[PDB]
Amino acid sequence: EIIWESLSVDVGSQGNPGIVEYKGVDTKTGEVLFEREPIPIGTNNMGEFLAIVHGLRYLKERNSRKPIYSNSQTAIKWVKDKKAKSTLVRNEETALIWKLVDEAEEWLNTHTYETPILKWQTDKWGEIKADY
RNA sequence: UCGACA
DNA sequence: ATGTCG
Ligand SMILES: [Mg+2]
Ligand SMILES: [Mg+2]
Repeated sequence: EIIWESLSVDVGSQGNPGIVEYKGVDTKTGEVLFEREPIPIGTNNMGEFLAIVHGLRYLKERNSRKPIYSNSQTAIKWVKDKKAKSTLVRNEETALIWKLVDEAEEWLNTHTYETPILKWQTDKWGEIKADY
């Protein structure tokens, strides 16, 4: 019951909070479709959110109806709400991620999409295909 | 008091 | 260890 015709996203970090990156891959083949340049300070959940929204934009611009898989219960909710409820402090070190998060929410408030955003069931299926 | 997803 | 939700 894995929908193989899908995009899978995941975050990678060093520290949490710490250096965050994310990527999107074809669930079937593992082909890397997008990979964000490391952001110097962010949280896991912020990254997971940015990964989903990147995915939405990526599929929309390509006229693709594929669903997105994420393993992140938090990020799935934040995208549904159009609001990333992060605790991360705001300062000059966290300005970049917070700018990206604000711009992701703005995108969600200005665009439509029909893309199903699905939970990857790790306990049944193993690590998501985009894992680091 | 946890439980869960990372 | 921390970041987050039910
Ligand atoms: Mg993940
Ligand atoms: Mg992972």
